[PDB]
Amino acid sequence: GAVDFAYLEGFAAGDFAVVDEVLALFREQAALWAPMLDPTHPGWKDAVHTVKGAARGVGAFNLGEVCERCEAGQESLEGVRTALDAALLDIAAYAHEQALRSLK
Repeated sequence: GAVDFAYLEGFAAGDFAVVDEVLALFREQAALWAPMLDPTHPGWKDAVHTVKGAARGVGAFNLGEVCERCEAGQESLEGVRTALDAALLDIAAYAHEQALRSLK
């Protein structure tokens, strides 16, 4: 589990409309900033900072840590990218599960 969905559900006070909103916002931020996670893109540092906060906002605590370590020179941008992949994997799957639940 990359994402602590209990954290996000608490942020939402258990309301799935708010969970759905926040997940969609995170995916939007990821789409904006992830292309900058490349040492040859001058956005990279701002991207790591922004991802770090978005991550901690939604319960992707491991991603947040990886970003903090990258800022400390202890992790690569590749490590941030693969942590971001795991958080997106989780988030997309949670959204899918909600849809499946509504169906069955």
